[PDB]
Amino acid sequence: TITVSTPIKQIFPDDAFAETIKANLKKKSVTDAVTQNELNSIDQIIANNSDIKSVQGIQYLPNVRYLALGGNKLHDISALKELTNLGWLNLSNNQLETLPQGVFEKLTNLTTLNLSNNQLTSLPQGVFERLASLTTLNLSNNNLANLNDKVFEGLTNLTTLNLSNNNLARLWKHANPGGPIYFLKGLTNLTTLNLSNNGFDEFPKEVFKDLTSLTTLNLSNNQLTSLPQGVFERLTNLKTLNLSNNQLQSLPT
Repeated sequence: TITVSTPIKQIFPDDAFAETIKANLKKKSVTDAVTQNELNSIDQIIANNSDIKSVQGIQYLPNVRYLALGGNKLHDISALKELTNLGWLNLSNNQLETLPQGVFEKLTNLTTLNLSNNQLTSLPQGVFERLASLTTLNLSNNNLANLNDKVFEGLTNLTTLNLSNNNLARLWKHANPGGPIYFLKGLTNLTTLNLSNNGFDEFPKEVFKDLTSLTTLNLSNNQLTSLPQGVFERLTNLKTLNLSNNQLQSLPT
């Protein structure tokens, strides 16, 4: 919140981002003063591939609902902590190495979250615990190699989950310290799941035990040598199953 007319360049230190705000407010200069009212009028920002290094100042746009910041150079996103009306957030192709604890604790109206093509390697504890209106989550093309058991707990309305091109193979090996990690518990409404390109070479039967609404499963480009029995019996709504580029041989006898 601002209480007097203030220059845009002042609130929004980053040049690229300042110009963005300028354009959306239809101001001639980035030094033009603006009122909290004018900032309240902004309900979306679409700024892909805009070279934005920081979204500092975005704290003052309380009514943003649709935010597209893909293809920028964002390393920090803590300034979104309080945009509680956010419904769509695309942070793909940035340079996020990590997320703040509780950065999404408040974004309870969020329905789409795209974190793809970053360099995330792990996720904080309770990173998506509040997001109960979330339906789409894209974490593909990161370096995810570790997930906590309760990571996707409370995404009860999640319908699409994309985890391609990561490094989760280890999470599904009996020889894994603490056994396999059942990170898909309770995704009763999930319908599309993409686990391609993770070096999977085995997977227990219990992993997909809750995915009853599942219709599309991509396991292509992994290192699977065989599949277990009982999986298809559970996934009664499964229509598309991609197993290409694996090593499925007929069991040796």
